[PDB]
Amino acid sequence: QALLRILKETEFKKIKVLGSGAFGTVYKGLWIPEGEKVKIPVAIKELREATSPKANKEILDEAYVMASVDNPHVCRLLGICLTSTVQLIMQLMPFGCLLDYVREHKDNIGSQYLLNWCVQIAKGMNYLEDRRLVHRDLAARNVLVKTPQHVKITDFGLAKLLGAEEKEYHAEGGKVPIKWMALESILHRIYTHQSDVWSYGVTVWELMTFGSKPYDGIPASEISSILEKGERLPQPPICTIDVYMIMRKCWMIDADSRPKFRELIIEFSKMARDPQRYLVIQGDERMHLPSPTDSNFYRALMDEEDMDDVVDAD
Amino acid sequence: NQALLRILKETEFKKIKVLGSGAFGTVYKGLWIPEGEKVKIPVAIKELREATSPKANKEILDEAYVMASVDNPHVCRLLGICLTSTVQLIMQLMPFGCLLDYVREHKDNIGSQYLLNWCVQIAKGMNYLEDRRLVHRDLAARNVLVKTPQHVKITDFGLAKLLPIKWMALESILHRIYTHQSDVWSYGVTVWELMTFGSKPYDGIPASEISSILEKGERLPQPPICTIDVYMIMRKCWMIDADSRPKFRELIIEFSKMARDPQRYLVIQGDERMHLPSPTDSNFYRALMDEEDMDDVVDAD
Ligand SMILES: *CCC(=O)Nc1ccc(OC)c(Nc2cc(-c3[nH]c(SC)nc3-c3ccc(F)cc3)ccn2)c1
Ligand SMILES: *CCC(=O)Nc1ccc(OC)c(Nc2cc(-c3[nH]c(SC)nc3-c3ccc(F)cc3)ccn2)c1
Ligand SMILES: [Cl-]
Ligand SMILES: [Cl-]
Repeated sequence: QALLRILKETEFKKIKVLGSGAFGTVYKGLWIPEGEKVKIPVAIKELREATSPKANKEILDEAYVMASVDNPHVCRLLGICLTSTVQLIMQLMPFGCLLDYVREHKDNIGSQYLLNWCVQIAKGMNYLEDRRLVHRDLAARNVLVKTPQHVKITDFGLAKLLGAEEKEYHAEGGKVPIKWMALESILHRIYTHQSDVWSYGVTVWELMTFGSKPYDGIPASEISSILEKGERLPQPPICTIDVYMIMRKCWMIDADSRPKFRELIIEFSKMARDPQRYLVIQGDERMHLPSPTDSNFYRALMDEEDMDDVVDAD
Repeated sequence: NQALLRILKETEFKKIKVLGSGAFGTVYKGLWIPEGEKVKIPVAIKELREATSPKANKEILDEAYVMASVDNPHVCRLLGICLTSTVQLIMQLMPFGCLLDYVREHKDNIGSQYLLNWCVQIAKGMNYLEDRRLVHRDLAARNVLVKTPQHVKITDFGLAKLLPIKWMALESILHRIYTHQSDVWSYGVTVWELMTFGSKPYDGIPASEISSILEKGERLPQPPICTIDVYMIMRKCWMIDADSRPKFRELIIEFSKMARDPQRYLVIQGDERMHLPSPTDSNFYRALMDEEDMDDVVDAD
């Protein structure tokens, strides 16, 4: 009901393009509330069009679901405007997406951050599973940085909302994240919590490689074949076997032998209490989590929502 | 807790726009840039007017630690300091500005629910300070900030004695004594500022004379939109006997009861349309701009 605000074009304006993806383009926007003199920064995503004649009531029905997620590590859909285009509004994250972030800070990112991000993504996915929601497009590009200490999963439900043609399954770099999908999703369009776990495995690989592209050079139309031959992403240079073993367990053919998200929370949290034993990174001692003074300052300005503490080295 | 006050360097922030001035200094909109990042985070900066020596900065710094230690949804927390030649204080930017200029700009477009809820929230904020045995000394409509129209916060705590006759209690004018009950006096003047949509108290009466007219029993007039039950509360805050003025705890309860029957205690033209936002609008505001936890506001019955 009340969790989702219906906007009109008169009360917001796209100000500047931030990025473009398969689901649409994201603009920095301004909400201009009824009868006020302020401009509030917002993020606006104008979606490309769904491959299905989507009734507005069922666009709104999906959006209410998206507006109902209440968890520190999943972004909640705040508003929608249904005109010629479908435009979604939510809180602007000035730090951008986690894939761009790890690429840009490749040389100054330590084990404590990498492992805590793992935990927080797993926490956000565990929430979705408890709500019986399947993301279908979990990836590092779909994790946003609210602060460097706080990441949140975005864009859930949009894969099932917009769908995709069958041509973009059998084609290179399109609207279907073939190289992030479990084999059963590629072959049969089967999407469960356990194939979200597969995508979580690929997401962790992106982070541990500081933003490498998975299976680069192998055409997307061939990924289904190499997966059935047993080929998987290689062990990132900074990962001990403990971390690589978890990754490979997520890419097992039999879905129900993959780990559960709740298990992944527990093991990545264990590893975050002694991060130097599980990731080998040069200069890792010259990189720490923020001090208490710095986290209190970050939170009071920009991140006031309830959140569990980051897992620190004992 | 020394970890509640960040010591800023000049290199990591910049003043962008002037937002206003005050008895204590000049207020800027600024941008904080964290080290190693490329983002620009808006902040409010207050630059004090007088320059200070190292010995004077030590007294300022320890007072700042107390300001940084206030934690309540209706009192603004001091977040940082930069000890230059001329001191600068940093807190979170309240984009809707100060309530004084807000009510002046929205004169005949503010419903009764907003006014009474602002009085509840201000009282809650002062009651927190009293509970911590902290005296504001400069409560006024210009020192209540608007985070959202539904959420206001007292600012500038502790600045007064660290470094407003027509807001002060008689005992403070005559003998420079400041107590929680003198804060209650200025609460009444603040409520008077709100109800007249930002009129100037005791207009055209020189500050040198306020002492003497108060002695003779002259008090600010009944605002036109106020029922006599609102005005009597205000009148109780301006009694010469400090301890028979209302207590901040009692004001929360009184205005909250009134906030549930808002149109019987304030009579406003066109009030049948200025209701506080639906749950939908209020959820939007909070997820977008105001994620801190705060008790619900008092809606009608
Ligand atoms: C990883 C790619 C990316 O999103 N980069 C990026 C660059 C600049 C930015 O502004 C500071 C942001 N902020 C941001 C983005 C989003 C968002 N990102 C995506 S990519 C799949 N999709 C969205 C989005 C926006 C609005 C909605 F209603 C739903 C989804 C969201 C908030 N802040 C990011
Ligand atoms: C009535 C005057 C006023 O404050 N106006 C105003 C106009 C625009 C604004 O943002 C768009 C804000 N936001 C704001 C103001 C302040 C602040 N006001 C004062 S008046 C004496 N003092 C402060 C302040 C700033 C920083 C500190 F560390 C302490 C006190 C604070 C936050 N947002 C206001
Ligand atoms: Cl996208
Ligand atoms: Cl001032």
